[PDB]
Amino acid sequence: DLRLHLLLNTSVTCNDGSPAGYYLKESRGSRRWLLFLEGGWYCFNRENCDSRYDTMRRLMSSRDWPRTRTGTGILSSQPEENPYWWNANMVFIPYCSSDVWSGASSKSEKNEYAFMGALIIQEVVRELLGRGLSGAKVLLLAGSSAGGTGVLLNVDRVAEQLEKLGYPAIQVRGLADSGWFLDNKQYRHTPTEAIRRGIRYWNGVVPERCRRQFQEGEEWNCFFGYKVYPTLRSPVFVVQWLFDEAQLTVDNVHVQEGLRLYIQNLGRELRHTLKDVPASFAPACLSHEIIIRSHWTDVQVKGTSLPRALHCWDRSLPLKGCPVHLVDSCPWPHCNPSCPT
Ligand SMILES: COc1ccc(CNC(=O)[C@@H]2CCCO2)cc1
Repeated sequence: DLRLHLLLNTSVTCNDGSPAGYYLKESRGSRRWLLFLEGGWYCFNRENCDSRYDTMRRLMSSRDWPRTRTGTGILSSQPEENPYWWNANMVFIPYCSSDVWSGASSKSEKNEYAFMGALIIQEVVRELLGRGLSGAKVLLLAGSSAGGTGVLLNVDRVAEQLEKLGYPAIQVRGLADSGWFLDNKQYRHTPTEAIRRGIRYWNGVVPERCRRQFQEGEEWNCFFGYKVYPTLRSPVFVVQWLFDEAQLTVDNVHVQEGLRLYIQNLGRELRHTLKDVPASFAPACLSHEIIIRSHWTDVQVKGTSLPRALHCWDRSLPLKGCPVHLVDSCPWPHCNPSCPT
């Protein structure tokens, strides 16, 4: 069980003004810290956010959160479930800002909702330092779906924050799961308009080198992995199914020659954007998310599991028998026999 702590700085809030927070399970014999960002889409205007508040309120408010949560997958403390980091200090950060972890805007008389995802990450890091993070050797910032995009937008800011506070020995790294999307043509028209409306609504913030490349009005580009990743300085491992279900939903895909070619070309383009990503894991499967799933140990690429590939990454920071770049070449979902059923 990880235990809930609401933030001590109560001006850092979920959408509705209630305090944000984190779940923690300490491991006093370990100098490794894992901070996981939850996902869950986003909202981009008043009417859209009001609908979310009616039926997805735990993603907008801490008022109903439970006092504990079970750690699963990479957050499990059991060696049989988590061969990678079972002895680490475990942190789960709930997503209650609906801004893909980018916002830095308070509620006020002109704003019905607060969007403070980027500040929530900073405040969690600051309060953990007094609970033992000051002694860390590695801080791994991990996240799934919207949280995986949030890793890409925030890992370098966390590195900078710890450096400016006087902790230069803590190595900050990122793990982005199912957060790597393509702004491609759809199979059928109903696109990027939602994320363009949202960044304005949230006052969203993107990494500094990427904002300087794309410049004003075009910062929405930095929410797409293949465009922001080359600008990052911290080490980042990318996990992405080649046929991701949230990608295909937005593409209006639910088999004739036209659809076959469409699907095969999506997998080829995805494989192409990962070619110069040295630490990555990308199986040829139709699925979404993996790292906090209990059976995340099961899938393999070229005979290597995801927990093994992450261990090889730790060692690298080429190794005989212990690879770190694992991308499937076969062109159709579930051409890899280890795909989840
Ligand atoms: C075809 O164009 C798209 C395909 C997939 C998505 C899904 N991803 C998101 O909506 C957010 C914003 C960007 C990163 O995550 C969005 C547009």
